[PDB]
Amino acid sequence: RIHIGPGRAFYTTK
Amino acid sequence: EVHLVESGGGLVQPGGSLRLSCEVSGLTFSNSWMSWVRQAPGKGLEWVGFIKTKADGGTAAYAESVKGRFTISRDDSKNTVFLQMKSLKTEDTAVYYCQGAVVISHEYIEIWGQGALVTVSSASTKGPSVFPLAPSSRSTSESTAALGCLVKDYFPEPVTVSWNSGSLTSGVHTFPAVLQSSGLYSLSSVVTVPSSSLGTQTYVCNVNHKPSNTKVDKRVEI
Amino acid sequence: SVLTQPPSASEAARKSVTISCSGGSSNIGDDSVSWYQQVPGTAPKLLIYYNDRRASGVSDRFSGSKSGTSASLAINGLQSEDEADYYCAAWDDSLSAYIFGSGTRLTVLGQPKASPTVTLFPPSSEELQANKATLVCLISDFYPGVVKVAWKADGSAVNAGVETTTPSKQSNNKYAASSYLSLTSDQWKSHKSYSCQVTHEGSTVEKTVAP
Repeated sequence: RIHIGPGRAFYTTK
Repeated sequence: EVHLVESGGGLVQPGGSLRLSCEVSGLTFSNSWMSWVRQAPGKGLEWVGFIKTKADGGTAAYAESVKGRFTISRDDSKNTVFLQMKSLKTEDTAVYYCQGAVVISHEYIEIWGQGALVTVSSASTKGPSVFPLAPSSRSTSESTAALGCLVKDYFPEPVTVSWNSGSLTSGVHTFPAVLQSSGLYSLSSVVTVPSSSLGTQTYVCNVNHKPSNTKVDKRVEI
Repeated sequence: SVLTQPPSASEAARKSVTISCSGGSSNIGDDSVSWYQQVPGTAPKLLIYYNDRRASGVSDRFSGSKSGTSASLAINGLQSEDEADYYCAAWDDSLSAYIFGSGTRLTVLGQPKASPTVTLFPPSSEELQANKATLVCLISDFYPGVVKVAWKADGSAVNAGVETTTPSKQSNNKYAASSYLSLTSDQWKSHKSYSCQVTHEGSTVEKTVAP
């Protein structure tokens, strides 16, 4: 479960 | 196309409280992950915290240095995220930025607001005197003349300047402010204009200093 | 536990630079790196995210890589627009916070040298009625961004009452600055000519005003 950025957005799994 | 417009910035004494608003258009706010980063005067970037979407927790988390003094919350009705500050220190003086982020079609997008300056200090607010800088007779002899507004002795930042209610865009150079030994700021704004138009065209600079509730429109005559 | 970048970097126009970032396994190691660009004054702008993916509407002259516990931003066809501070960023696991690098000030060499233009304004009459004469010396369109300002009264050197601005960069890709001489209304009238002397590289552009 991949998070991105300062808002920690949901982006992809694995 | 996207914009993040923040506000509520200003001056507040040590111990005080303050609320920033970030208003997001051109974005489905519902599905936007909102966060705040701050930058203290002349330093690097520091994450303050974020808030999740309603479809997740709706929950916030925080940098340890503000944990429990700062609250992020959001209003999906009104497309706005809030950063409530209480118990402020001087060390909290910074430009606060919010970020909006979505993920649409396997692509990430993260837009930042222009930022809002929050000054924590026990010094007082002072609005500017606005003075018209007229050319001379020796520069009204060239083909183009420069004229301006002096924005004298104000605090805290910032000040906006436009010309003729924003319709005069060109040849407009607003300079960054100098900080005086008095702790007060001054700046100047100049517009360069065709010399034959001093007689027809009437020039008025618009100065706004929201912390002081000072909005002036000074005519620059000769 | 901090993300560390070299403070400065430098290269010539049309060439390519690399900016590095090193963290530990708990941030860069475990998650992914993003890169930001910040031109002083403006806000930061995202350039790269998830190690190597380009942000919506961004020059493909920018590219990013992640090797192990370090990370690297690269820039092609170097333009003058491109000098700014650059920050890497990642989530850290132990701290539970989004952590930003020290930041790196890129500068671009080979930029055309340009001499400053100078505008000098007398005090307004309105301001003199309050007995406070302020002299305004505006300085723009120059490069590199180092100037010295001297003020003179009747060929005598005025040192007191001067406040000069740290030079800043415009939308022009050139520098600007201001200098203010602060007088009472009767010192202003006590001399017949005042003068603003801006020196840049080794050339001095001088302007005058008189009561």
